[PDB]
Amino acid sequence: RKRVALFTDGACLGNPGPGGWAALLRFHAHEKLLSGGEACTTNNRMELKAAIEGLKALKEPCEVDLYTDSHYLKKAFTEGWLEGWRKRGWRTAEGKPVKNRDLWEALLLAMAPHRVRFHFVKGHTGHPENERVDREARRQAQSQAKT
Repeated sequence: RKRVALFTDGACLGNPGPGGWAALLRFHAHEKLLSGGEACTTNNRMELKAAIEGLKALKEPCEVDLYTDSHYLKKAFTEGWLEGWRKRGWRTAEGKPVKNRDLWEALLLAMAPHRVRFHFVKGHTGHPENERVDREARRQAQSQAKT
């Protein structure tokens, strides 16, 4: 292992809109921050695409501390929600195919090698490392196509 420190944030500017994410991998002694942005999307996908790319970029099964201000991620993981989607081939109990299921499995695949404890600290309750992500998420979202 070796305790990593995954800070995450995603920003979006419409519903849908252009958004960008960011993942910060606070290593033993050095950071590595990944940031992308899609043109038309949503907060939830941008907050989620953020958590997965963080994980993705770790070929070394480590203990992970993940962190997110995600309204949506905290929902899905704490309220029995996700365990259910899993079970039904990604289907709602009403009988429909859960929204954002491409990102949902994605994530699951990502966690795979590692042992991630999540940390739902409502945005900035976290460390200054919060600042970096936050800004780079915003930044990403602001430098796209407005289409």
